[PDB]
Amino acid sequence: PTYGVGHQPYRVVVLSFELLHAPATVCGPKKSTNLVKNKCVNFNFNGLK
Amino acid sequence: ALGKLQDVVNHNAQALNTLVKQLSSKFGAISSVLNDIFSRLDPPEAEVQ
Amino acid sequence: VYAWNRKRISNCVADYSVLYNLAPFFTFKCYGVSPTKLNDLCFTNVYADS
Repeated sequence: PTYGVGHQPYRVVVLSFELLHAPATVCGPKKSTNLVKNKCVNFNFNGLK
Repeated sequence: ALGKLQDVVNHNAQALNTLVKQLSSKFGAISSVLNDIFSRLDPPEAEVQ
Repeated sequence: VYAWNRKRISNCVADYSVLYNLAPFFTFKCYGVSPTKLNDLCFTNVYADS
């Protein structure tokens, strides 16, 4: 605890994502809605807009 | 016998099959889906991709 | 350094907004999709190292 910030300990945490065509398991806090079939609307299923 | 007529039909079909397949070719971008780029990227950097 | 851990998390809701209100993280360089637009994004398998 004597040097400047060039050599001080840095706790690094790296999050490696995959993002491939597979059943998603880790989504976000976004809520859901009701499914409307017979209508041209904007859909977003597991990120696929 | 009718080979010269099938030539212009197969050429127009092949021209439309190679043009529709070029949409699945990443031209140096992160992916080939426009919605995936627009959603999974910030506006300033998404323009470059 | 040579024994970096790896705790793979799966089947859970990831709210990345919690990391902002923590200690100052002035290294959040998302070499990837997006730093901000990340909550509205489903993932398949996330591997968190340390």
